[PDB]
Amino acid sequence: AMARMSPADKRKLLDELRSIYRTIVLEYFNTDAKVNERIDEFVSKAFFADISVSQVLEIHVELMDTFSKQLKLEGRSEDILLDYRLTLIDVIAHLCEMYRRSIPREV
Amino acid sequence: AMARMSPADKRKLLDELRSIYRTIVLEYFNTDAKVNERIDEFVSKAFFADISVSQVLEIHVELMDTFSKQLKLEGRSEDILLDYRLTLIDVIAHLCEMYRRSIPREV
Repeated sequence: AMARMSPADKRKLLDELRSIYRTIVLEYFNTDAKVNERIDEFVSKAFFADISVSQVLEIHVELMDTFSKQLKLEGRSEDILLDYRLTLIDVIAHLCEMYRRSIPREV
Repeated sequence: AMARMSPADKRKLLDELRSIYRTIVLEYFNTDAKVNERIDEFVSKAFFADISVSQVLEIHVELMDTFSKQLKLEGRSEDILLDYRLTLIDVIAHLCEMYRRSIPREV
């Protein structure tokens, strides 16, 4: 009746990436956490949801923004959050690595 | 006689990327500079030289390192160099965007 599809679905798709991504930064420096499986869902959803690199960039900005408010409460040193840039670059670099592997030389 | 091929060639290939990349950060915030043509050579060489994202990351580190010594002499505020992270993420994000376009749905 009120069929509300719209790009919102993709948004929800991003929301998950947000939580999933969050798990990466959370388990990125983990010891035995299966981030790969985590990164896979991210790399897969991004590739699955025909997502653009810019999208992840924003989720990063938003995430980095979120963690910013966190560190403040953690009375730590955004230094950790200041190093997350590597993760962001690593995340996109990861899914991108998958793009390359999906190239069957069209020649 | 002394045929010295070795991966050095790829290194030279990187050296160029270094200068080309350098032009990006130089013309990135340009006004009418044809960075696209510049970014194209980079995105093309990287894709051409079957280069990995990590490689560009290092060239970035090295470059960001180089510019670091520069700013010091420029008596400015590494702030500019501190914003180059966007370029690095943009550079790889650019070539990666090309990877995606090179995907003829294998399905």
